[PDB]
Parts: sequence; structure tokens; C-alpha cells
Amino acid sequence: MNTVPFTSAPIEVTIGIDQYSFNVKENQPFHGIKDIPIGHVHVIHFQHADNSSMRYGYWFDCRMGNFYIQYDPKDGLYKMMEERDGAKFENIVHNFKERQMMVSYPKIDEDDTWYNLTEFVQMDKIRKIVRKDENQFSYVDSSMTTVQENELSDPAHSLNYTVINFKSREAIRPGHEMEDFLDKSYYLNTVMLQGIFKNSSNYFGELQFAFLNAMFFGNYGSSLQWHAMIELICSSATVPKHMLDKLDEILYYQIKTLPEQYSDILLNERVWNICLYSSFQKNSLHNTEKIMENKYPELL
Amino acid sequence: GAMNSSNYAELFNNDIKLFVDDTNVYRVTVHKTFEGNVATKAINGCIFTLNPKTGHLFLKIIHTSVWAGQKRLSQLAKWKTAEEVSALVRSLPKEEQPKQIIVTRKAMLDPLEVHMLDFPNIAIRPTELRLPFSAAMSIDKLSDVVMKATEPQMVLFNIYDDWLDRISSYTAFSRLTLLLRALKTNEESAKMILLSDPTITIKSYHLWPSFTDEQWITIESQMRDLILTEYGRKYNV
Ligand SMILES: CCOC(=O)N1CCC[C@H](C(=O)NOC)C1
Repeated sequence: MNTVPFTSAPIEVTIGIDQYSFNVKENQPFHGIKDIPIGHVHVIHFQHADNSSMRYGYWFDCRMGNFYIQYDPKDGLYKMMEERDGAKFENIVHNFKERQMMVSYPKIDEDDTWYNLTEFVQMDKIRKIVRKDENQFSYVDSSMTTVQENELSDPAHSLNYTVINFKSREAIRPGHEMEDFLDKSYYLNTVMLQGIFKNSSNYFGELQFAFLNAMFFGNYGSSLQWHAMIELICSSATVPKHMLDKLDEILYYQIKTLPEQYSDILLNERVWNICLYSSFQKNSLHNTEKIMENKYPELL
Repeated sequence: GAMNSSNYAELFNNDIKLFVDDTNVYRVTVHKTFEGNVATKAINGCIFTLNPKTGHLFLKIIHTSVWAGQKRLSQLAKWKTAEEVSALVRSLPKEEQPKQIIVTRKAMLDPLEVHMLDFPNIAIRPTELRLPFSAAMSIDKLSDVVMKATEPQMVLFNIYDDWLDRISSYTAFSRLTLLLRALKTNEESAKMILLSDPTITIKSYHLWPSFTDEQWITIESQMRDLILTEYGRKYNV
């Protein structure tokens, strides 16, 4: 179990760690988060009490280094940093633990939620979507735009998700226009799975990462990406059975975790109604359809 | 964006454009079978592709063989339309290719857009106008060439005959749309008006009769009356 110490908490802030959120007051003895489960990526995220503009945060994997948070009064945000001196870090953590100035990661033993939301998410793939190679962790915020959004403006601060565009030459084989537009299997299986992602695990990892950025930061381009990746699968008549079953599990846990009061902005009526009720896969997503119907029957 | 009453004069500027109407591509007669079920029989159809500035009409005849063994024909017809328009564009020299294609029905947008991906600079537009191009098969010479076709065929017409020698494109389009609206509302009456006077003939190389300027004013007035007449018969006014 790993630890992310905080130098201090000089400004009042709501701190998120994965699906948990809690408030810290202006200058309280909060020195970080302990008992973080090893084996998963994690995200630590922030919303200042005095300016809820800009949710921001950091994706990290404690197996890749010792990371801490330190407020920067010049740039006005909590920054993640790596401590390269291991003995210095162990000593800092051990002292803060002895003084009990750390919140414990609140994981219930029965609870597989975080695993289920991050099953295919890997730090190495995050770092290719979020490019900043001098750091082992990745910064994301509410306002960052995607490569695709920029095509339709600072490229160093972009989310380099895989571009999906159903009315593009990549999506449509010359001579198979109607076929490829009405049944996207070529685009899913040959172009994206075989060609770009290499396997369904990498595809699902990007889909899950896009959802989590949509949910935790309200990142609009991330929500667009999540829905496009769902729609491409549901709009394909030929999808491996193992992918459909896994997709149902993935979406089930995403819908289960979504704040009920954010459904209005994070869920696209057209895509969901199409996917659950009109698409080739309208009958292949039993768990997702059941939770959607019981939790968000208005949307449908 | 969409073409409407506000931006109507754009049809007659010097940017090459085409209207595409797919109404008459997939045509059927519905009939009873021996067992008392219902079936359809396709008849030949046509794509109506029109340059509103010049009157040039690219009439692609759709022979019933193109539907053989196919399913969901009403959906196929939109994609076949888009395939044939894209093929027409590719067949034209670059300086004759349109800068815009306006589809008369919004269901043609995605099929045409997908078929035209190779032409990103050609704008595909809908229209809010309710144009009467479905009535093209009420023009006898166009109906005749469609029904007589035994294979796919493209036939080229000028739908304005020689009118542009005497009138502007704007006025020629107005005359065409009035004629077609009348033929659509009451075909029999419209054709009666157009041929009631045996001394006025249709030249072999024309679609419409050889009216003088004054006779066109009378004809145009008779067509409006017909449209208003039918409007009262329909709504009881
Ligand atoms: C997730 C659990 O944490 C909370 O719910 N908190 C809000 C109340 C105060 C807690 C705290 O700072 N305790 O150690 C310093 C954090």
C-alpha cells in the first residue's frame, strides 16, 4: 500500500482520489493519502473552494516512482512532483503517518469498483494520450481539448485520443460506401482494432480513460471520445463475443458510478438510445440496458 | 447551410451548382398477389440532377435491373443516387464540377456526403424549399425515355429549352417551378393548358411548346389559376 504525501494544504480544496471526494480546509494538518492500492492506476484531483472553475488532477501509478503534492502559490495549484531520494521520501511518509496526518484510501474490501473502471487502463497508454515525457504522471483538467476538437489550439496541452470520424476516408472503403457507413465492422475490426489499437484491451483502456476524464473533470472532449468508442462498437454488426460481453461489464460499472445529478451533461441521448434500442448490438448489452432503464429512464 | 427563400438568388450566381432530386429513383406499383397478399413491381426510375443557372439536366435513368435481388430498396435508392451523382461529378472536367450540390430531400445528405469524401471542397446542402421536381415524370419526353430504357442510361437535356435567349435564369427557374408545381397539383389540367392550342407545337429538340413571350404570360397566368383552383378544391375555400 503506497502513499502520496502533501507538503501542505494552504488553500481550501475538495480533493478527489479515484471515486472518493472529501473537503480540506484552508491550512488544516492534511499531509496526504495513505493505503493506496497497488496494482492500479489512480487519479488525484482537485477543485478549489474559491473557484470551482477548473477541476484538475494527476494520473499516476505508485509502482513507477514516489510522488507527492505541493501547492505552488505562483501558478495557483496543487502540483504533483516526483521525489527521487528514496530515503528522504520514506522518512517524510513515516513521520506523517506517525502523526496521523493522512486520510486512508476508504476502500471497502468487497468493493471492486475502481478495478472495474480501470481494468484496461495502463499508465504507459495514458502517457501517450497526455504527452509530457519528463514526468511519470499525467496532468489533465476540465478545459483541455482533444486533437480532434482542435482540427474542427495549443498542441502541447491536448488530449491525443485516437481520432474516430464516421464520415471520413479512414472509416469508408472506396466502393463500400453504403456498406461501411451502415455497418462499421471494417472500421472497428480492421482499421481500429487490428490497425491502430492492436487489440481490444488497448481500445477498452482508452474508452475507460475517456470516461473517467469526462466524469472527474467534466472534460467535454473526453465525453465525446467515450461516446464515439461506444457507438463504433454498437454500430458494427460483427464484433467478437468476448468484446461485447466485456463492453457490457465496462459500461455497467461506468453508469453505476456516474453521479445521478450529472447524467444530464455526461450522457448523450442519441448515442445511448441508438446503442441500446436501434443498433446491431441492441440485445448484447443486457446489464447496461437494465441499469440504464432503472437509473436513467428519463434519458430514454 | 440550408438553401431557403432568404438566399434564393445564390442559385443564379456564377458558382456551378446542381440540385439533386431522388424522388423518382425507386418507383413501384403496388398490387395484390394470387394468394391475396400485396407485392410491389418496380418500374424504371431516374435521378433528376439540374443546373438551375444553365438549365442543363443530367437525367440518369435507373433501370429496374439495379434492384434485382436487393433488400431495403428505399434505403438502397438513396445510396445508388449518391453513387451515380458522385460518378457524374468524377466524369466532368474539373472546371465543370459543381462547387455545391443541393439535395431536395434531407435523407440524401449522408449518402451523398459519404460518396463525395474525395471532394471535400464540394458543399452538400439541404434546402427548405419545397421544390416540385417529383413532377419531372409529367414531362412527356422525359417520361418516355425513362420508360423505354432497357439498360442504365444517362440522357442530357436542357430543361429551359431556348428560354435563356430571352429571359434570365431566375425567371426561367420561376417558370419551370411554376410549370412543375402545376403538373404536380393537377397533371391533366396542366397538360390541357399547355396543349389546348394545336397551332403551338413542341420542337423536336425541346421539351415544352414554342410560346411567344405574350403567350407565356397567358400560360403562366393559367398555371397560377390552376394551382389556386386546386388549392380551393382541396381545402374548400
Ligand atoms: C475520505 C475521508 O476524508 C474525509 O472525509 N475528510 C473530511 C473530514 C476530515 C478528514 C481529514 O482531513 N482527516 O485527516 C486529517 C478528511
